[PDB]
Parts: sequence; C-alpha cells; structure tokens
Amino acid sequence: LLPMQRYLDNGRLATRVARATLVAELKRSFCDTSFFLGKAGHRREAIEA
Amino acid sequence: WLVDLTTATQPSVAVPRLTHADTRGRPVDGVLVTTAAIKQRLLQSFLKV
Repeated sequence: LLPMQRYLDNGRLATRVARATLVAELKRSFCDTSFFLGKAGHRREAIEA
Repeated sequence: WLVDLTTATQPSVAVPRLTHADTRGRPVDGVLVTTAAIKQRLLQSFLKV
C-alpha cells in the first residue's frame, strides 16, 4: 500500500506504463520491507519512520 | 543544504498587508512546500518546531 498510495497520490495513470512501474516497484517494496520489525528491529528511527 | 534552500533567492518586496507571523513572534518569510515523505524525515531528525 505504500507504493500503492503514492501511485494514488498521483492522480492515477491509465497509461499502462505507470501500471507497470507500479507493479515492478510494488514487488520490490514487498521483498524489501515485509517483515520490517525484527529485520530492522534494532534500528531505532527506522521503526519510528 | 537546507541553509542553501533558505537564503538563495533574493526577497522581492516588503508588502504591508500580508503579515504571516509566528504566535507572538517574528513575521514569516519562507514557504518550503515539500512532499509528505520528506516532511517525515526533516522534521523527524533534522529540524525543530
């Protein structure tokens, strides 16, 4: 939803490229921070963020 | 770097009727419209209120 709302904090883009730049970055933000606490649990100020 | 965004541009004109000021404080002079994600970074760990 963090890549999803920033796509919808654009207007929304039916150009189908920004559909695709959504998805290939939608899959990237998930692979990075799904399990964020415990993966970044000791990092203070990232859990604050 | 924020002290280069602040104090790069020359001030235009002393307009009298526009007086945005602090609460019992000095008149305001800058704007700094940012995005919502950068607001949660500068105000988090670089600036005061």
